Amino acid sequence: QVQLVESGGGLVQPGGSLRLSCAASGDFYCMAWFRQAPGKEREAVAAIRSGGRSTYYADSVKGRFTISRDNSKNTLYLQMNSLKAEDTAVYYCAVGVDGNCRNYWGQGTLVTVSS
Amino acid sequence: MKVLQEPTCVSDYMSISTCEWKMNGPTNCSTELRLLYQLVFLLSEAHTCIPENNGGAGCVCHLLMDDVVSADNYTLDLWAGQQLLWKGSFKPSEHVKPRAPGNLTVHDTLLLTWSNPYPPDNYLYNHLTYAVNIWSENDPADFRIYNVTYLEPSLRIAAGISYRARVRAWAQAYNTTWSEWSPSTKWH
Ligand SMILES: *[C@@H]1O[C@H](CO)[C@@H](O[C@@H]2O[C@H](CO)[C@@H](O)[C@H](O)[C@H]2NC(C)=O)[C@H](O)[C@H]1NC(C)=O
Ligand SMILES: *[C@@H]1O[C@H](CO)[C@@H](O)[C@H](O)[C@H]1NC(C)=O
Repeated sequence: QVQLVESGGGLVQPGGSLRLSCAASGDFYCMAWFRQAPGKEREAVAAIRSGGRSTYYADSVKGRFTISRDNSKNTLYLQMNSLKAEDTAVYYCAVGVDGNCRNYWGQGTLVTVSS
Repeated sequence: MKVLQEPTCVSDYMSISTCEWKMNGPTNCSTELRLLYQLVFLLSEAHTCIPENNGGAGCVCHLLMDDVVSADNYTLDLWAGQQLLWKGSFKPSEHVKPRAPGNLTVHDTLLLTWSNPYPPDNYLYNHLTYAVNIWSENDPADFRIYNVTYLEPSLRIAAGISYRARVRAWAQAYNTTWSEWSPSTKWH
């Protein structure tokens, strides 16, 4: 069983930047992030292939956010710039081996784009 | 108007998954038949293949897989304007059909050489097993098959007659369909 522990969230001034980090004990085929806001269900913000070489972002975040993972130890990243106030949510990093990266989730970390 | 033969596809396992099917009666697949293929992720994107007419009543398609691995799975939706005719799945990794070798020429010992149909990072490059057919152009009865698998796609032999040669390969570990034989070069 694979734990997932996010980090790097917190308060960000809008128009600024914010780099998210979520470590996984092992590597995975599917890796994606999921933003979930007050009353708003968790939406797929950014995804990444098995062998990578193909990034998938939500229309609300395309060209804005970037998803990645480091070498050796694998850690899902959700790099974010120009964060809009309506992005305020607990983003969850989730992993998978088929279809949707829904093998694990490991809770998440709250992103609050201040006023 | 109705696909009699369920569609079937093989994948070159780098970029192209070629498909074909058969309807009942003549159909210009390009004018109307719409094939919609998408992979299986979360922000999946829509790709539409423009089909063609292989026979009077049958059709052919060519999906474009930018980079494909062992855990890829496509949703193949054949449309008729606004009438769905067929829905299915496709796994490019079980039905692999490699590319044809090329650049085949000839250089005591006699030298044959060709290109690997794929770059080294591609998985098929590591367990490819070339097979080269040498048949005499003057003597059609004279023919020989040469098994190759060296990373350098070439062959050496040193057996008055005039012979031809053509090579086909296939990735062994992936259980692929024998690729198309390379163009047939000629010499003495
Ligand atoms: C060279 O390749 C040919 C394939 O064309 C091999 O011939 C096959 O051999 C297997 C057994 O090894 C048979 O089951 C097949 O029926 C044969 N097919 C044909 C078309 O001959 C041949 O054995 C290979 N030779 C070497 C030395 O590798
Ligand atoms: C993936 O392949 C499985 C196994 O056949 C199938 O159940 C599933 O529907 C496929 N995914 C699609 C068609 O999106």
